[PDB]
Amino acid sequence: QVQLQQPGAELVKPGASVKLSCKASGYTFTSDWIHWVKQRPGHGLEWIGEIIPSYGRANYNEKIQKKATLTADKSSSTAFMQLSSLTSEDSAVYYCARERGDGYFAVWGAGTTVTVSSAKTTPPSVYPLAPGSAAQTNSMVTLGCLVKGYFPEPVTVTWNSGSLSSGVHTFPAVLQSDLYTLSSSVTVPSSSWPSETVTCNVAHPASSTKVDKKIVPRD
Amino acid sequence: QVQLQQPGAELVKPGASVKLSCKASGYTFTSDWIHWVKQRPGHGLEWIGEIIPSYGRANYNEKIQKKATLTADKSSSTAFMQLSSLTSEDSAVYYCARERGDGYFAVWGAGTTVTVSSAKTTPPSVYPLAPGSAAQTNSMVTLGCLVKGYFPEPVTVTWNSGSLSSGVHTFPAVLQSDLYTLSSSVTVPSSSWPSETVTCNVAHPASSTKVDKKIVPRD
Amino acid sequence: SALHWRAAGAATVLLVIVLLAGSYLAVLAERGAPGAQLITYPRALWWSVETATTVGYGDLYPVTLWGRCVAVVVMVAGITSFGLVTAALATWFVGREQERRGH
Amino acid sequence: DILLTQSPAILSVSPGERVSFSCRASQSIGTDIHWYQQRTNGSPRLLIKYASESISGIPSRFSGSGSGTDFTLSINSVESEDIANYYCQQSNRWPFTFGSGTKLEIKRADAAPTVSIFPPSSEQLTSGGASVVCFLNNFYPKDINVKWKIDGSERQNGVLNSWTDQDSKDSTYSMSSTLTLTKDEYERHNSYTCEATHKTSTSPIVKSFNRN
Ligand SMILES: CCCCCCCCCO
Repeated sequence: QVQLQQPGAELVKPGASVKLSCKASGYTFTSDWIHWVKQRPGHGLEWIGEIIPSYGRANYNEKIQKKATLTADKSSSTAFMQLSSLTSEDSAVYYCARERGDGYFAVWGAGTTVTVSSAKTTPPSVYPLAPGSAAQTNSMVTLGCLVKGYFPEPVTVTWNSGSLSSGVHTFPAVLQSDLYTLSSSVTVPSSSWPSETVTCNVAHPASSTKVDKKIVPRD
Repeated sequence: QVQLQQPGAELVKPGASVKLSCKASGYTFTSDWIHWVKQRPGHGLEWIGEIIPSYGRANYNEKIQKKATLTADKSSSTAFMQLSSLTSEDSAVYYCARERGDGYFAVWGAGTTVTVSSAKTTPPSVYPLAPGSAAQTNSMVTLGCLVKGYFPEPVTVTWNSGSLSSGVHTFPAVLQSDLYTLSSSVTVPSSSWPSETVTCNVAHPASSTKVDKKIVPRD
Repeated sequence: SALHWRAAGAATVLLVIVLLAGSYLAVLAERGAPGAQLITYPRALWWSVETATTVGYGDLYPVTLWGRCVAVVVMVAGITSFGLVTAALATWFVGREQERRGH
Repeated sequence: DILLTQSPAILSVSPGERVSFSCRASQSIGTDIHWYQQRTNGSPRLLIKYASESISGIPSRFSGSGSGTDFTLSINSVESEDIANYYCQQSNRWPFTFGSGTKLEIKRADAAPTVSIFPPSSEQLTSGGASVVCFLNNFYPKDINVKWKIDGSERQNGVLNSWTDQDSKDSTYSMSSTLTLTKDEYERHNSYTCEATHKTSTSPIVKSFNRN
């Protein structure tokens, strides 16, 4: 089971602050340390700090401006990271990781995408992408779904609730007018569609929404 | 007496495996370690691993892909190296060496030439090389023997069972049509031949053959 | 049985406890100090033993005030414990010799 | 603080060949180095601990070696799923630090792109919006150009492209090109075409559809 659970996203206005959470499961020892790592888009991994829940002591990276404050709730087995007075420089994915006191990060959380912006939260519009009536098909057919007008990042797109994974490409989002737009494509044997249903599932954590869109041939 | 005895050659088909042996003599101590070293043609010496027969523990070079497994038979004082799933990259001379636990290799085996190929084993044809009737001679006369159509390497050529060593050159083999060919030449005082017999001895370990060819003047 | 044997036993148990607690506390004290190496538990336990025996190879050692205070406790616990065992052995030899002399 | 240098930043290898990643520490750190793999959009994953110790669940083609200041992560016979970023991390001295990472790229055989064009959906139109989407999938090399034409005339306005990273499933690349027009604009035209030019063919691959 998932050892470290982190919320998918957090939108923060410049100057404001936010509290990230990391819920732990599995074996828990007095020698366990919870670490936080920052990763800006396109950049590497940067160590932020660590905390030992059994004692509550935290240490921080001295090479960077201190924006975080770590705490931990022993009863709910949850570690927290308070980021304060953020700027666009603070926009990034923040991961929590567990170390058994022996130096390496055995397990990592999924990461929380933090966006520092003044813009407002906007769920995405999901449109189907079925081929036209003139499109000739071969052994395979390609379908997809258009996800546009959402903010902030990210969105998670799956096909058939995740059961359909092979032959799937989800393109990087593009920003325009304070809104993101991306597409996902899936290729299945031409013989299986529309005989076997194909649906795209779109989750947008920042707006706590998850919608489905079945892809059916154009009438 | 020879401290470490290793077979001269081993032919292995790609993908297959082979077990090399190294029989030890002389003083044997509980602190002795048997090492294996690999040397590709024209290349340097590469450490493969080591084993301590008194305990049976083996260690291997972590910088290279593990192709070997070392074992040892305390009763027959023999160390073994199992090379598995070989490719042409594994063709080379493999030496075993003995270290008394003090860091240096006091004695080395003769080495086993391992050839990884699909070709078949072929013993060599040995032809004599005597000068023609028009060849004028000086203080010395040069003779030789042609060793061709053999596979795989190597062959060991000696003159007069090794008693004749000075004035001998054995040329590097040349590969053509999956078969090797080389020549060896010997120079002796013109006055001693054919008065004193001159014979070339050719050993081809891969085919367990060793033939002799006397060099006599052309009729 | 006798007080010395009991005391030696207790000292050994006390030492093991100090070794474990010292290892845990050393790591807690040293993380946060740039350059410190006594920062993972397995090697910290090894450090506690070579400190308690006074061997001190120098492969690992504390650089902070609290890590050093922890070190002193481990040192004193080791020296005292081993010393107590020596005192127990002496008592045993003294008693046996008195018997041997018929005293 | 210990500096970990990973060079080169990008390593290109042919499928099935052995590859080695380098990590150099600014001072001697014994074997206190660990390696992580991070695929596109994924979380880091522990591969090797303490320079050469294998981890349960990690393919056997992964191994590590080295001690002191120079370390190596090697992959025997690299395959598509190995495409990812690799990082080293040290735990010898406080604080723990990470290397800058090295990306693995695979040189596979050339592949022509599969082009698919899609008309705007009814749902989108109902909102006064019309987006025509074109997919250029599973091609190699990554170099490619897309051109839009409306009723035979080239169109460059309102076009947004997006390229994926090398696919960890087949080492190919894919790209999407989206032409967004107002419902009204979309209505005053008949044919829309997407043309792809790729090294694999002197002639462009074209796909079109008529609004009617
Ligand atoms: C007897 C010495 C105890 C020292 C405890 C150190 C705790 C350090 C915490 O930061």
